[PDB]
Amino acid sequence: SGAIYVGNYRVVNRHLATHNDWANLVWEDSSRDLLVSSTTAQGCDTIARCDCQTGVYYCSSRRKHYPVSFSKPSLIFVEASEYYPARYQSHLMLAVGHSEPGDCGGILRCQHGVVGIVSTGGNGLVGFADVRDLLWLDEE
Ligand SMILES: COc1ccc(C(F)(F)F)cc1CC(=O)N1CCS[C@@H](C(N)=O)C1
Ligand SMILES: [Zn+2]
Repeated sequence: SGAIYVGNYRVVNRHLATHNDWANLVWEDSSRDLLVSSTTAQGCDTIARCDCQTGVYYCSSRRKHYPVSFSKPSLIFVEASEYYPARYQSHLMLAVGHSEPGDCGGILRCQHGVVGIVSTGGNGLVGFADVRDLLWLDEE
């Protein structure tokens, strides 16, 4: 689990969105595994606006933050899970790192701010849904 809290937005994995998220929906995209809902309180996260390929992510199944090198956002074939059939996921970045299904939502960050959230995994790989192209997260 986990979310990004920027401005009056909450960014979560679409497959983990709650009823309150769907009832206060701003934007969702199943091909990216992302959903954004509106919040009453202002958040403290800032979004990175860069081309970094190195950063750090939070892994809840280890209680640890790990430094990683990650690929540029791309269209990647992801195997079937409990939440999606095997399909192509867009704007996904891959790295070598530990992940388990409940690690989705952990933040990936670089020197400029939040880059994305854990969305996929398996066999020593972790995939992150990028948010750096969503420029509207920075404005009301
Ligand atoms: C954090 O992800 C995992 C991590 C490890 C493994 C394992 F291979 F060990 F079974 C499997 C996963 C699950 C997975 O890839 N999912 C979770 C459901 S939503 C799906 C997607 N965004 O298409 C991504
Ligand atoms: Zn950066």
